[PDB]
Amino acid sequence: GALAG
Amino acid sequence: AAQTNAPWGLARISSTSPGTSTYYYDESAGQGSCVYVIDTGIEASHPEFEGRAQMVKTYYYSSRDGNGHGTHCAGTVGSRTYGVAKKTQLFGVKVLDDNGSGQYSTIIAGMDFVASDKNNRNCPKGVVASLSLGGGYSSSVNSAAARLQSSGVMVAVAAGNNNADARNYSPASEPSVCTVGASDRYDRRSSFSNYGSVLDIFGPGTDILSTWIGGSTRSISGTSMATPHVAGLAAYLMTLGKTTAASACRYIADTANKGDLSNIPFGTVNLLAYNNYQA
Ligand SMILES: [Ca+2]
Repeated sequence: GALAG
Repeated sequence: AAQTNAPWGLARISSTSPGTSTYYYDESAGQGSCVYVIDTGIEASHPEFEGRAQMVKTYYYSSRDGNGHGTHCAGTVGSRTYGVAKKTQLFGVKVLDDNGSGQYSTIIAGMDFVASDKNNRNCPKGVVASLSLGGGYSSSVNSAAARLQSSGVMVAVAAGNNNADARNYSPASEPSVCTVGASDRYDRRSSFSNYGSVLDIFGPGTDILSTWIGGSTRSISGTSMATPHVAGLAAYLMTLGKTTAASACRYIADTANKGDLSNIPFGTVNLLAYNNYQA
């Protein structure tokens, strides 16, 4: 992810 | 089988073109497969799961989803109305707190847990794990995702929502798993979706209607929403015997709609998850 949704 | 007036995302994954409203799928519907949703938990009592969902592990005071995110993702995997694989078994692993946050050590433990726990479960058609989470690059987080995949679980992870190269994010940047970007109903890359060479596939991620806590529904956006579309599709395809956990990501990429998306930067795959259903 990252911010992931 | 056909679901009329389906959420746009479900319709999209069963069509070669945007703008349709029917979700076409094989009636087997992922029966015999199992999907672990590693998130804020799952409201297992929601009528939409029809008793096919259960919490198996929490890393917090309760196993309850006090957030909604996990329930929403689980819904896109396998709820009756909003799910890709409508007869799959759902297992909830709560590694994120009710604010949607979690430490890397906990997320890793959750992945290691799934690798072991699957050996205790009856999942004849195969096992999938859906990880709609992430943060900054971590070799240890990447390693944990790699282990889970290696253990024989189809791992799908969100690319992230920073409109940046996913190489700087984990577990998105782990090459061995299935890294999922997001698209909208007009076949554009979602404005927030991460991109880059590490992406394997795109799924519907903008304005996704699914289940929510308190027995409700809502529409939200993110690569978090695209990931369960791919995870559900994997479970669906494994049940049909078309692919295995080891090669599902490759098979999905191979059989995807190609070149349909706009606003894809050079070096990023132009591939959209597609079920190839023919009655
Ligand atoms: Ca990959």
